[PDB]
Amino acid sequence: MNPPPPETSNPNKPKRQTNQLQYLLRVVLKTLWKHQFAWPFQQPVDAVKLNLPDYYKIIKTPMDMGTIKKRLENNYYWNAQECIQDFNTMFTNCYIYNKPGDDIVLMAEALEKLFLQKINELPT
Ligand SMILES: CCOc1cc(C2CCN(C)CC2)ccc1Nc1ncc2c(n1)N(Cc1ccccc1)[C@H](CC)C(=O)N2C
Repeated sequence: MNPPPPETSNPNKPKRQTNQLQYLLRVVLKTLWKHQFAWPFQQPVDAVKLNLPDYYKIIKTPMDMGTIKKRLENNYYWNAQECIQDFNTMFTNCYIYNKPGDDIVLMAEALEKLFLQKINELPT
């Protein structure tokens, strides 16, 4: 079975607007979402649909950009680092489940490089 998706909304968590969190949604998530390599990463891995019975045996910390978009837009994150960590988890999950030089790995690497170019310009 798939697990439930990660938590994305908690009314009890405190909420703040920051330049960094706005940039992570309006620039970083927007840019990666619209990339031609984004489609595998726009939603949780559906291991039932894809017939990957080992995916959630290997990947115990699932993450994806659909979840990251929800966390940003629901003010789930207090620290920009929480969001950056989730992007890193998503890329590393792909590197863990797959093998060096696989097509999906190259796609994740290209998205990670663009992520890093955008995080480079994270405002003060
Ligand atoms: C066979 C159909 O595959 C997909 C279709 C859609 C569509 C994309 C367009 N949207 C509008 C609707 C969902 C989204 C995602 C997938 N596939 C998919 N998602 C995530 C990953 C992924 N594949 N693969 C590639 C793979 C698939 C099958 C067997 C071996 C490796 C790997 C393993 C799950 C991966 O790491 N990711 C994140």
